[PDB]
Amino acid sequence: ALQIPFAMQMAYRFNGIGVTQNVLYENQKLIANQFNSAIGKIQDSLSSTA
Amino acid sequence: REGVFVSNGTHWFVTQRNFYEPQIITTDNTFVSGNCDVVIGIVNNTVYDPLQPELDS
Ligand SMILES: *[C@@H]1O[C@H](CO)[C@@H](O)[C@H](O)[C@H]1NC(C)=O
Ligand SMILES: *[C@@H]1O[C@H](CO)[C@@H](O)[C@H](O)[C@H]1NC(C)=O
Ligand SMILES: *[C@@H]1O[C@H](CO)[C@@H](O)[C@H](O)[C@H]1NC(C)=O
Repeated sequence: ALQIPFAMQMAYRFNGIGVTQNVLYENQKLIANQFNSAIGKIQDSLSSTA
Repeated sequence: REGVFVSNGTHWFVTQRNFYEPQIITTDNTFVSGNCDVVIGIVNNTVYDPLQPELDS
């Protein structure tokens, strides 16, 4: 396991789908808020229904 | 462009991601996007421009 900062790991994972690294770093707060919100939807979905 | 930025503690370099081969940071090794203020954790450094020695002629 080689440590790497999580924002830089996500910039590699963006660069792997053909979206340039600067698109993450310029939008990092928005990308983090969309992710944090999307796990909130998973928790609420599993909490809501069997 | 194709690497990651790295420092040995005194100097800044760009390396390929899977093997430590450090290189000088240049306008060929890197691409611009926008002003400094948008990015969390950006650092000040020189970026070398390979045309400047030619303009020094
Ligand atoms: C960092 O790299 C430069 C260039 O090779 C070298 O002059 C400097 O001494 C290095 N610093 C350390 C802490 O090794
Ligand atoms: C790295 O972590 C420290 C400790 O939490 C923090 O002060 C610093 O702002 C972080 N670096 C960046 C790039 O924000
Ligand atoms: C980077 O350089 C600018 C302009 O000289 C300065 O305002 C800023 O505080 C510097 N940033 C750091 C982290 O030293």
